[PDB]
Amino acid sequence: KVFGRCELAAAMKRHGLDNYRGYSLGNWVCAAKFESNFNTQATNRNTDGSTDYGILQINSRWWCNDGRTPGSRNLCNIPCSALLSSDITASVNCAKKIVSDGNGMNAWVAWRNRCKGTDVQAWIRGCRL
Repeated sequence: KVFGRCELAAAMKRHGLDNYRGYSLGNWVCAAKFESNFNTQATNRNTDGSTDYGILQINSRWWCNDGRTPGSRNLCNIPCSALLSSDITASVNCAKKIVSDGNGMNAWVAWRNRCKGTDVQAWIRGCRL
């Protein structure tokens, strides 16, 4: 599913992300924009052979099981394919663990390079929330 901007903001909000660990909703929307272009089915292979899955491009090295990432963990206790669903529940729950792990949203390299220090509120501008 390719989400609309405001549609993802609303779904993120409903699943408890707005100010989760101090990150306003615009942070999450911006991160999803540059990670996946709001497309739940986005996948990208990393140099180490791990793969990133879903709207927030959650990685198989640490966070989900794809059966093909030697020596990885599955800290969200989910198949990586659950991160591709039109239902973003699994992505959201897993992101909450990720963002709690000490580095905050800096865990998302694209958030750090494209969202951090920017006017992220612009991403929810005009949305009915």
